[PDB]
Amino acid sequence: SAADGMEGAAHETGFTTWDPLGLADLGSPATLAFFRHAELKHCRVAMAAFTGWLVAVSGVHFPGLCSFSEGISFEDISQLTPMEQWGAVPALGKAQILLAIGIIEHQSEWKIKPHYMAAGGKPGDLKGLKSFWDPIGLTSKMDAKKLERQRLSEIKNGRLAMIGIVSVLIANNMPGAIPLPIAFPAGPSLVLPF
Amino acid sequence: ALVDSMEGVGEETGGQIWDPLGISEAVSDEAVMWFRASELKHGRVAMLASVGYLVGAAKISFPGELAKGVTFASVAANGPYQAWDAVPQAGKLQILSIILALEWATEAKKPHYMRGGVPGKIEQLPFDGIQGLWAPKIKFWDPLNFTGALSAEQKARKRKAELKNGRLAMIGIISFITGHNLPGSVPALDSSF
Amino acid sequence: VSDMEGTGPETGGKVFDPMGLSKIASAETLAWYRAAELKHSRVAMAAVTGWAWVSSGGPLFPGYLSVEQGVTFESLGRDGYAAWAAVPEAGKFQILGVIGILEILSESAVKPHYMAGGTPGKVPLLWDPLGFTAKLSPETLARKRLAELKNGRLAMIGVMSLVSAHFIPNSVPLLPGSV
Amino acid sequence: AISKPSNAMPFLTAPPCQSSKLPGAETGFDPLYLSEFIDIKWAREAELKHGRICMLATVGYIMQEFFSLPGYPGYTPNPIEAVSSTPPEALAQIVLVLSIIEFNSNKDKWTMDTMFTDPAREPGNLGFDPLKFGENKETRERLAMAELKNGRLAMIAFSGMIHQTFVTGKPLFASLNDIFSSP
Amino acid sequence: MTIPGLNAPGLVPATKKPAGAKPSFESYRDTSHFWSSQGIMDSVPKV
Ligand SMILES: CC(=O)O[C@H]1CC(C)(C)C(=C=C/C(C)=C/C=C/C(C)=C/C=C/C=C(C)/C=C/C=C(\C)C(=O)C[C@@]23O[C@]2(C)C[C@@H](O)CC3(C)C)[C@](C)(O)C1
Ligand code: KC2
Ligand code: KC2
Ligand code: KC2
Ligand SMILES: CC1=C(C#C/C(C)=C/C=C/C(C)=C/C=C/C=C(C)/C=C/C=C(C)/C=C/[C@@]23O[C@]2(C)C[C@@H](O)CC3(C)C)C(C)(C)C[C@H](O)C1
Repeated sequence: SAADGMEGAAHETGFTTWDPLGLADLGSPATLAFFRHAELKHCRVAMAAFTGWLVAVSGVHFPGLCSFSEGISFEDISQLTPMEQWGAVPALGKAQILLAIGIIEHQSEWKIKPHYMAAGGKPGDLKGLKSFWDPIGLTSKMDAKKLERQRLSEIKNGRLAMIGIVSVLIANNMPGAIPLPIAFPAGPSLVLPF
Repeated sequence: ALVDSMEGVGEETGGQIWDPLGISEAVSDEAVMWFRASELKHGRVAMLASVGYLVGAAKISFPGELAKGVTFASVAANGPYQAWDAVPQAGKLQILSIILALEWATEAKKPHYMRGGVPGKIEQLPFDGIQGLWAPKIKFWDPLNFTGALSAEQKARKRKAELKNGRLAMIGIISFITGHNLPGSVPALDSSF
Repeated sequence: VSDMEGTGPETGGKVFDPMGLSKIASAETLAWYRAAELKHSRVAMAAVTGWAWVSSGGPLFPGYLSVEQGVTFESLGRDGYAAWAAVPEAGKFQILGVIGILEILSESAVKPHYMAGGTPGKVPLLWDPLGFTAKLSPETLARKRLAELKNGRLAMIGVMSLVSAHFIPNSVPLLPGSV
Repeated sequence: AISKPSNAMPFLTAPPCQSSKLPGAETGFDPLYLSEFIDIKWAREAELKHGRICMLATVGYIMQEFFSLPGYPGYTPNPIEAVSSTPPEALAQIVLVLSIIEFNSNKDKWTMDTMFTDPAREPGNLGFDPLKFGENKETRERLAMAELKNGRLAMIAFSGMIHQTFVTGKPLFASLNDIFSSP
Repeated sequence: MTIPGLNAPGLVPATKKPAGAKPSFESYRDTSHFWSSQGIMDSVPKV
């Protein structure tokens, strides 16, 4: 397939590209680069989502008040289930969180001029947005071999994390989906913005 | 004639074609290919049904449950005839859907049997070659490749045996059902089946 | 069949197939037979060792199988079929689901499949995580494969002996009447 | 003894659409021969538009029975009743957005004579391909034929869901269960 | 509903009367759609 030189072939699928439906053969190398970039974004967002979900369930929260006008505090938001926390956030707070995320997305599309869809894209590469990825230079000590290993670890952890966040968010609403009997927190599996 | 070049001729009717009514003589060759394909499909379905009906008549069933409320023994209790009615609806739908998949995939092969391909030779991998569809490559017939050990003459003799057994089962399963419907029509069947 | 492993000195240094089942087997059929034999050996060895350890008054796991449902490993029963029945249905479901995911991964992730020109009954996914037989010689590895097959067949015999002793009241001579 | 019969129907003559370079042109299904009267490029544009709309609509219809926007006013699993139940402003905004899209995409090309004046204009090729599947020319024929067939099946399917809900008064899969229920 | 074959029999035997005398001509002419007044009034479309 076109997804042969692309990194991502794992230890659990032999060492061959796992494309049973042949979507990588569909479309252009630009389309496959879009698929890779979407995969890595879903990976990363899923890792962040599962960490935030664990934070919400544990109840660890920032000390202070989210908004002094409405009087809502991190503690009052923590009282709700993890998905209800988003509904509990102030509307302007959600608006500016989405504004920050949108600005990051726009800069990722814009300032990374060799585009992921375009030739020489490096679809996973968002470094170039200076001091965005790895502000502490932790990856600087590593070399190409360890960097490739850590990229593969990123891909594996992120695929597992998106499966996990879907599982935990669908477990309570869809009983009997995940066999482990434990009081998964209530609330909707999907929420709208604002 | 295509009817003169098959394996179904058997000494039970002499060394000659069994076409009493000239059905094969009154049709073109394409219909003869269709006839052989349908004959073998009927025979194979019939022997599956015959052994299954004997198993049901013996009240033999798996240890477990066919659903969450019914037991295999419970649904087999009345007998082979009412067993299909007593099967749950979703299971019947699933059997029919998988049979639909089989008889669509086997039909969708371009050599075919009506249009220049071996009649009765179901493509061993029906779901392979289908774009955007994936199957585990469990080849439909001979999943563990018994016939590979045989020579060409051996498997020709066994194809003749297939035709004979399929015809016999064609008779047998209908004998079972007719004996159930009309009591005493087939005296070999007890009241159990 | 004459070139495969499993034969030992205990049958004339020769194959044991009285009923001709290998004569109707091609290379792929023989590979399937070997894969099934090895997987049965593995499953039976684990099963018989677990059954012996549990029903022989061996150590049991420390605490609660289900902290919420209230089932201690001691209270499970220390009897094979009874303990399996007393295990929660969710526990059985997730054991079987994990084994099913492992089986699907095994079928889809061991390239040259064992039925398409691959070694029968090898799982690179699950074998020697640490280092154990990644450096052994190709004759001692064959010897230990033969040992695997032998005592695995013995384990098949033993586990079905336990099953027969459980169902048939006293069918095995030197096994208790409450298996 | 028809010299040039329709491929779909050997007992009818070849329509103009059969002798054409459109995707799916090798079927010749036109018993009423509306390809002779209607411009084939316009007709294919409309075909693809209706297919796209209805293959959005079928998924919307089946998934509106099960899923809801959280706390959306006037939800009803029966979409026919749910249209009236929902706010009129929602549908007004949707129609306005689709009007904007159609106007901007077919600027100065709203009519048979006006559209397809430029030779490069292809039926259904409104330039919508963000992921650039069409750059790979090997799969373009597959994707075009697939779009056409799935759009056709979706037009038919949406008609089916709409009229089944009209018949039964219940949503799609509720009526399906009632059909596949106990005697 | 009764899916024929899935949750019900397939072809079902029909109900029949074991022979009988000839019905009089006026018995079925007075109910026929073309040679009866009520038959003609009932032989119309519906919607
Ligand atoms: C079987 C059953 O029934 O249930 C099972 C299965 C089921 C249902 C799926 C379940 C689930 C959910 C699961 C499994 C969820 C998994 C979630 C997952 C796997 C989440 C990863 C997050 C990773 C993050 C945030 C990493 C950031 C890491 C960052 C930002 C780094 O800096 C990395 C770093 O390397 C650099 C780049 C440079 C180095 O110099 C320094 C380090 C090393 C720090 C259950 C219920 O739990 C259990
Ligand atoms: C993407 C992350 C993010 C960034 C980068 C960012 C930056 C800045 C800057 C500097 C540029 C200023 C000067 C500023 C000021 C205020 N932020 Mg703000 N903020 C972010 C996130 C949130 C969230 C989640 C909330 C929030 C809020 C408030 C309130 C309270 C108002 C009130 O009393 O209602 C005030 C005064 C809360 C809110 O909007 O409440 C309605 C609330 O919940 N912010 N914020
Ligand atoms: C050869 C035909 C065939 C195939 C290929 C096939 C495949 C699969 C697959 C994988 C692709 C899954 C995942 C699956 C799952 C379930 N099947 Mg199923 N199945 C087939 C046949 C039957 C029959 C006859 C019955 C049945 C059933 C169930 C139930 C039980 C639910 C319950 O406990 O009620 C569940 C969950 C029973 C049923 O419908 O019960 C209402 C029932 O009688 N199946 N089945
Ligand atoms: C090899 C198979 C296997 C694996 C790989 C595996 C993995 C994981 C993971 C990580 C991936 C987590 C996070 C997890 C969690 C829980 N497991 Mg589980 N588990 C396996 C087997 C069993 C069995 C046999 C039982 C069981 C149970 C529970 C309970 C219930 C606690 C309670 O209710 O007190 C919880 C929370 C018990 C149960 O559900 O009892 C009703 C039970 O008997 N597990 N399990
Ligand atoms: C050919 C082709 C394709 C195709 C196709 C397919 C599958 C097409 C399918 C078309 C299909 C499936 C068309 C159904 C019509 C049904 C109608 C009109 C029903 C009317 C029903 C009526 C009027 C019912 C009326 C009543 O109920 C009323 C109101 C009350 C009752 O008292 C009386 C009755 C019961 C009478 C591809 C593969 C998709 C792409 C390819 O490229 C080209």
